[PDB]
Amino acid sequence: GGRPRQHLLSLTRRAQKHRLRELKIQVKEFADKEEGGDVKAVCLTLFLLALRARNEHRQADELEAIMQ
Amino acid sequence: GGRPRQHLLSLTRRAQKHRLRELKIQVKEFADKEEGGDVKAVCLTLFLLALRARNEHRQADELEAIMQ
DNA sequence: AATTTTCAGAAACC
DNA sequence: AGGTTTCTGAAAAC
DNA sequence: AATTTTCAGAAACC
DNA sequence: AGGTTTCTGAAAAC
Repeated sequence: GGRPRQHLLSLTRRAQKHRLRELKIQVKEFADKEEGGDVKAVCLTLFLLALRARNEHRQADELEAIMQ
Repeated sequence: GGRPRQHLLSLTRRAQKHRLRELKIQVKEFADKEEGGDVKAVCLTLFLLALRARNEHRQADELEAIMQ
C-alpha cells in the first residue's frame, strides 16, 4: 500500500522539498545548460507564464510588481 | 555563429515561452505523473522553495500573501 | 483570452 | 552574398 | 541561514 | 505482528 499523499501546498516546506526534489534536479540541469544556472529567473518565469496561461493576469502583475 | 541570447527576464512573453518550452514540457510530465497535473502548485512551490533556499523570505512571504 | 505549429522577416551573430 | 540562431509577430489552426 | 544525506519514528495505508 | 510509502524532525555533515 503506502501512506496517501497530501496536497503539495499543505505540506511542510521540508516535505514539499522532498516531493519536488527530482524535478528540482531537472530544473537545475536545465537552468545550467540553457540559462546560465539562473534557477530563480527560470522558476519565476515558469510560474508567471503558468499564471498568464491561465489568465491570472492580476496575480501575475502583482508578482511582477514584487520582483523587479 | 548565431544571435546571442538576451536575458530571459528581458524577453517578450512570447520569446520567454519559446526558451522554456522544453522545460515547460518536463514540468508538465512531472506534474502529471506525480502531482495530478497541478503545474501551478508545482511551479509556485518550486519558486517559493527557490526563494527560501536563497533566504528571500520577505518576497516568499509576499507571494504567499498573494496566492491563498 | 489561452494554447499550439507554421511562416517571415529582421536582428545579431559567423 | 551565404550561413546560423534568436527574437517578434502574424497567421491558422485547438 | 541555507544546503545535503542519514537515521527514526510516527502516521496512514495494505 | 509484518509490509509499504509519506511525512516530520533531528542529526551530522557542506
